[PDB]
Amino acid sequence: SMSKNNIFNKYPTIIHGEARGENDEFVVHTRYPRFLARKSFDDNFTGEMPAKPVNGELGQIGEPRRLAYDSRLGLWLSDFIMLDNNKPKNMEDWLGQLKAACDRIAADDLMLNEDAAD
Amino acid sequence: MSKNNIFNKYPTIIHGEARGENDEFVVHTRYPRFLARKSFDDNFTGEMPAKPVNGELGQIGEPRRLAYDSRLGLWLSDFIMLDNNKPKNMEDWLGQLKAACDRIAADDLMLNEDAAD
Ligand SMILES: [Mg+2]
Repeated sequence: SMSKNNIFNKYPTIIHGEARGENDEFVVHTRYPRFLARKSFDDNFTGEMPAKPVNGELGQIGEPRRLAYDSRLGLWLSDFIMLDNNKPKNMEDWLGQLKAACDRIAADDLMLNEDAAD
Repeated sequence: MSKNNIFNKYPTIIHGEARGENDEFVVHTRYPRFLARKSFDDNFTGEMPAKPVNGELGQIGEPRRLAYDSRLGLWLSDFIMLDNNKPKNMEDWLGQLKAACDRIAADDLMLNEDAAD
């Protein structure tokens, strides 16, 4: 929806979520491609800002195979729900845009602890 | 329908924050599903209310937009409904939205308590 999308654009691009009773966290991406995702951490996760820029990978996990994002730094993005109803005209470009957004989300998450420290 | 079920995989109430904003956010993953902005009055205390949260829905600003006033300093605004269907009955839709907003406001009040305990 163009109307709905215009309302989405009045939101910050990356929203970090939490829920009572949950150790997993959450995310909302309000710019195209829009989605809601579960943000989870590996046991070894540090939360530290990395020297290199975030370069994750999109892939399939589990049985049945489901789309997941591996930040390669302990952060995972899962259970994606797309908030745009249009189907992407080109899939390869959609995967690239989704992966780039996930990399942005992971780096933004790493900024959370630093901000709290300062 | 199929997107609604993946919504069923999530907790009912999700509390959000964004870098650079003082306003907070909420995602309601049960019907009626939406994303909203959670804002606070200057004098908001966050101390648990003696009586149950009983907010009201109404219209604010010019042009008039739907907003929820918890009556305890918490506001929900800029509602983006995540269900595509239009409700058959509007006043029952408003009642369900209001009930979800009261639950969201009480859950937000519980956040501080949780951090203390
Ligand atoms: Mg497995």
